Amino acid sequence: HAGIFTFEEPVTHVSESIGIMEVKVLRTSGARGNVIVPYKTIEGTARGGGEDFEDTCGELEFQNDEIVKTISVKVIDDEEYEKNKTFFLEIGEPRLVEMSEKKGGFTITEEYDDKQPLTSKEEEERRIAEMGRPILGEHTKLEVIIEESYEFKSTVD
Ligand SMILES: [Ca+2]
Ligand SMILES: [Ca+2]
Repeated sequence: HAGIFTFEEPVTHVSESIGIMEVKVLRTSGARGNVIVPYKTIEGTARGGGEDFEDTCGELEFQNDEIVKTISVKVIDDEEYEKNKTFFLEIGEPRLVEMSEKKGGFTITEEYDDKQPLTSKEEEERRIAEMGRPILGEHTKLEVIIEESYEFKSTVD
């Protein structure tokens, strides 16, 4: 295929009394090399910067030897007023660190472009490139509902 990077759960409930929450990411079935998957915390109704939570935007490094992955996010103690709040974890465009030399041939303008994420919506030609790159899996969205300490299994949807 290319890459299958999806969350095991699209919604996760974590306590506000927790330190680090970790979420399981499923790895590509074509793990034959090193692939970088950037991710970021969309604040939403939470506040990053160590305010309400410790926001994170970095890169998950997948390898042939490195299996699975967890996004480790730090939750902070409330600074403003307390509510159950939530932040979205989304991953970006994965890229092969080992850039596959696909022999297309000499072409005009071969620079470091390809900086756009998964965005081939109207541009069909960018799909050619995305086809030779890894992409995401099924559901890439993680709604982390950080529920203030009560008890778990209570917030059932
Ligand atoms: Ca707060
Ligand atoms: Ca709180």
